[PDB]
Amino acid sequence: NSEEDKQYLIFIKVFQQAMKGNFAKIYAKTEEGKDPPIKKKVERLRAELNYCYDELSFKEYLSDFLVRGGLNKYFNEHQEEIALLIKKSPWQEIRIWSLLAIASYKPKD
Amino acid sequence: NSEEDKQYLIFIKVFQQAMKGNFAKIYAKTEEGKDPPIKKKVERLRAELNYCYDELSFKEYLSDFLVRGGLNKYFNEHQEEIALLIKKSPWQEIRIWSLLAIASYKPKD
Amino acid sequence: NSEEDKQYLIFIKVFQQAMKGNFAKIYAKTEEGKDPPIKKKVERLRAELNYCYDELSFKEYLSDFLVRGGLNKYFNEHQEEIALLIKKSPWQEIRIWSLLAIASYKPKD
Amino acid sequence: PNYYLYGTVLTRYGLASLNHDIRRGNKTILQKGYWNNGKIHSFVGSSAIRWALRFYLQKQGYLVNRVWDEEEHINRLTSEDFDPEKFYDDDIFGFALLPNQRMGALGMNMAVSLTPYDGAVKLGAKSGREKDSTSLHFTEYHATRYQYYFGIDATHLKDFSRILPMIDGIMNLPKVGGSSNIFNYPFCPDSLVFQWTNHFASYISYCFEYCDPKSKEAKLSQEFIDEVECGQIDPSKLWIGGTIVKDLQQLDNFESSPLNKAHIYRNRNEMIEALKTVIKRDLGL
Amino acid sequence: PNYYLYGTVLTRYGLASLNHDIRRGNKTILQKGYWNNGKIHSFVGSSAIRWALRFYLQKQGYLVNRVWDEEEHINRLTSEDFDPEKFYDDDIFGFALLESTPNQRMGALGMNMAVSLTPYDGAVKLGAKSGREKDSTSLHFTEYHATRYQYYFGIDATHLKDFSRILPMIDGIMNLPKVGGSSNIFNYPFCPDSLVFQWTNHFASYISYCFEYCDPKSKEAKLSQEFIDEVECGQIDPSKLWIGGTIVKDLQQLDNFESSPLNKAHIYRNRNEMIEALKTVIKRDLGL
Amino acid sequence: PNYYLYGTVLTRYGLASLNHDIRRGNKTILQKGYWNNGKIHSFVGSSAIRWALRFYLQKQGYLVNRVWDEEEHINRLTSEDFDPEKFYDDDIFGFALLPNQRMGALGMNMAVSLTPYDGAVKLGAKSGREKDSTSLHFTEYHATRYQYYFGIDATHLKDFSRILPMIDGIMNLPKVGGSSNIFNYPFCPDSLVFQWTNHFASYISYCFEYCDPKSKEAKLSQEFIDEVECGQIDPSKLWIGGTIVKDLQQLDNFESSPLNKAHIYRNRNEMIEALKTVIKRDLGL
Repeated sequence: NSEEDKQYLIFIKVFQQAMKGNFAKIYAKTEEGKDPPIKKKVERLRAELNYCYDELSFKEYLSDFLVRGGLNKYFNEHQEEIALLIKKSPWQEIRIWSLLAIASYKPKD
Repeated sequence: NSEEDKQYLIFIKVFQQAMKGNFAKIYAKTEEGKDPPIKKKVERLRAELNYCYDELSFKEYLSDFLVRGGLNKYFNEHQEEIALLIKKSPWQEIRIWSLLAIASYKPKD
Repeated sequence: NSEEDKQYLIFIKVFQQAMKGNFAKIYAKTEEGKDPPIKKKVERLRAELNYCYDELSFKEYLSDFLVRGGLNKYFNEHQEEIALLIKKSPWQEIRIWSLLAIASYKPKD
Repeated sequence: PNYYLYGTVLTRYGLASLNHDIRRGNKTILQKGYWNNGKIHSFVGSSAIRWALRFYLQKQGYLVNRVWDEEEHINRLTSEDFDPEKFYDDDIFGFALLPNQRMGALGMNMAVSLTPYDGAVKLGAKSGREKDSTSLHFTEYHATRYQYYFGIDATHLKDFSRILPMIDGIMNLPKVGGSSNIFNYPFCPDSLVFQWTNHFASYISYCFEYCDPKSKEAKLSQEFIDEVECGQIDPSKLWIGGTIVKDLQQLDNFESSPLNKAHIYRNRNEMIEALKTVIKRDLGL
Repeated sequence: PNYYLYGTVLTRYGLASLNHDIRRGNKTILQKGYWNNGKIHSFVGSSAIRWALRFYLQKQGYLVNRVWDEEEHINRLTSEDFDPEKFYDDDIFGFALLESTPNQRMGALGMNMAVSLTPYDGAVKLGAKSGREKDSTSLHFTEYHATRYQYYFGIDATHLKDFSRILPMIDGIMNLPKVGGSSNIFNYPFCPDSLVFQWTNHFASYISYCFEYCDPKSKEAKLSQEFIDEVECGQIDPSKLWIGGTIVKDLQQLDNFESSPLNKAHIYRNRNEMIEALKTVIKRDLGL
Repeated sequence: PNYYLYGTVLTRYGLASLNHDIRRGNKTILQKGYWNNGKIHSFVGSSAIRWALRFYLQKQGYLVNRVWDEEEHINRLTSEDFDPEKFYDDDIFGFALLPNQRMGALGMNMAVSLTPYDGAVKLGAKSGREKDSTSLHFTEYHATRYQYYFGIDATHLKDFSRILPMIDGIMNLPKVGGSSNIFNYPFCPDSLVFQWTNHFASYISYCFEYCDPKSKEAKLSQEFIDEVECGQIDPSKLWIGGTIVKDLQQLDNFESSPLNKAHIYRNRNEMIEALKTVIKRDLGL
């Protein structure tokens, strides 16, 4: 319930879909007998997320990550809501939401 | 409400329309039974957006992008304020908005 | 058990699994010596949790720690409930629950 | 006649790490709490400023019961029986035996940071190799201006002339207790609002406020300005000095505002001299 | 009397990756935080400058309790009991022997963190271990910053056990060795290029950070208008003000400079002449 | 006595694509960033220059630990345990294993383009047909002269005589960067400003500047000339040579200027010989 909570939950879904897309891209990148990353790419994503000073940089990285994720439906249905949520709100809060999505993305894969 | 977000939203919409026109132009470019890439087009757009190095770069780039977008109705009703928003505001913020528009573009087609 | 009690227990289990992951990471990084310290890790975690002074800093640290934990199967099974509980509840109560989870932790034999 | 000197001073901008709270594990916790807008603001205890004033008195004659050794880092009492009639320290800051106990001629409030504290953590390591438990540590700092409010009861002084050294020390405050080695923060004021009145009603407490999160412009106020306009805080009893004068004089309709006829000096020393002349005239010094 | 030497020194323009933060991932980040106008500036810790001063004191002879090995990267103490009377470093920087003459000393030098004059926007440098083989320690990133640095210090000269030790400290501030950082790939000389020193006998300074930028992405540096207003209004006695460096040219190019009270300060374009005059005044005042 | 060799090196004019940013997509992004007067300048990393110096040391037969294969394009270590006494590269550039560490006697800063980077992208198609990933491509190039600043702590060398090969390598620097097949950019100096002094203070870092934002002409910055004329930078310790010598000598009042007393040689080889003679005299070689 509550509009803010629904927006937060479906933004978590958006971020989880984006990480699914990025992880699929990494899976496609690797070849041969080398073991494709699963956990260390998550650690890389964590390191890149914490590497974020001020706002401009974090929003740039978040937008780049979302685009690199590729196709996603939760952002498809909700354009205005997530656009306003990302444009507004402190960047630290959005980083907290992104980390919370990271910690709970894995049930998908 | 607080019409800055109105300008942000119709900027997103005009960006989505312009990119759709560009994907249509690329569809016109390709020929014969090769499948016209769609995800690769988005990847190419993201890479070109990240190629810029402030001010002149990405400003003439995004102006040319909107121009090649074709007949954009919302742009026609929103020439002046979109141009003013382009001239003002930091360029990295414009890049963030463009990347968000890319991430939220799909459900048109 | 009420739904609030269920979510509280799931959060305790989530935090315990995150501590399991962090301590396993420390064990792997500090295999040298007679044995990597365990009490020192708990003291470090307690000091870092008590360092937090406001909601934003504490929730940032909590999300960072939870992601550093790893898979966190209890968070896999409960995206929305645990995410809403973390976002909504006052940070002092979440710190109390986290410290209770720390106290009620069993290192793997 | 009872005379009181209330004042709120504003320090210069710089990185301050002076009132570490308790230390939490690896971190020296800068003392902070909620303030104004529900944001976390760093604090400097008033006891630190009182210690700085005590040190100022000790360093320049001014017989004091408590003597800071500055070498053994201990306090020595010249006379175990406190005598406010002879020592500046006992007269002004009071005492308590646990007698007479005084009451204290100077009352001070905790210094409040003009800006919220975001994270401001600084890393610290000890050279290289043979690393031990003390090798890694963190220190909290803060890049803002500090603001505190004080009030001195001139009549309560055993010797009335002792108020002048307090003004001089407040304007020439020594190192206020803190990490001076790593974060050297001068506590001398760059903006002052002094009120030399004869009743126990002050409306200048914590007048300075700018918020504007991370900045240093430090506008005076809107509530204090409105208080001046409304009719109370008569400008004849108001003394404003410092860098705030430049912003005050650039305001619109300033020449017609009642704030104009207040004792406003850009130079702090000139305003201090005029205020001390007024105080000496009023107290019969 | 109680004489204090305050000063704000501005470094030279150059790529600087001097002080870093927690290792994080593959990217070494600078020590940065909000400084002015809500913009993020890069910082250099004052402990780095204190270490550089200690190294200068060690290199130019002198007696220092802490001796940097410079070969094993280890610190050795000549005497386990700190003696500020004999050793320069103990007298100047103090000591604190907590493990369990006084065991603690406050030192005569008080420094503040060096703040980049220019906001830190981007400036991440790609680094590769090269070769054809790749591994975990192959692709790394290092943050740099093309800016001038500016720090504030204050000396309680009377607190020194030997009053003559202030002169080597000024010499070290002038000829400062490398400040801890990646000098292999980012060699940043920390020698001053503009000085604002004040040799007064009262605690107030008002010269904490007198340098401010223009055109925030440029190397040009000017004296802050607040400092100039402080000088002109009557505060900051010009006879106690020592200004030297490349800021001298900009100061002299100002209009109405001759009529300004700033003209009465000790202004030397050559830093060596200004330092010599200041040291002459210091020796006269301290009875050296 | 602690002797240090500071120097700023200006390269020749040409089309350069030496250091690239992260490579993905169509464009090979030139390593660029902000510089003086707030314009984008192309950069060349100091690690590449250090690699070129080490490669020069290898090609001249000097004993080094790391050896470039030139066939497998990998780095081979002759000895797993670094020994600065025996190997030139370990002595000069240091090492880190993770004594297992050494700071190295050479400290070098990143190379900065004299001229701002405006445009000049190159077309990278590969023959005809089969338009695969090796098809239409873009490469960024810059037509400018790069400038870098280095500093050598001569006393830090295990063998004092090793400074001379370092100077020779700086003179005859091998291939720097990667795009040598299509952008052959010699990195040998054409203008030099060296300082052989016994002070940690250096005032010659990035002393060159352009006269026209789009021209190949180079000129010593007015700040450097003012520094020499004021009294700083002892001319007896200053070594200036290269094509900047002609421009320096065409300056008015050059004879009366203190810059005339500096060691100014139009021929770079003569400057290097004289400086090496001075260095050998001072270091007792």
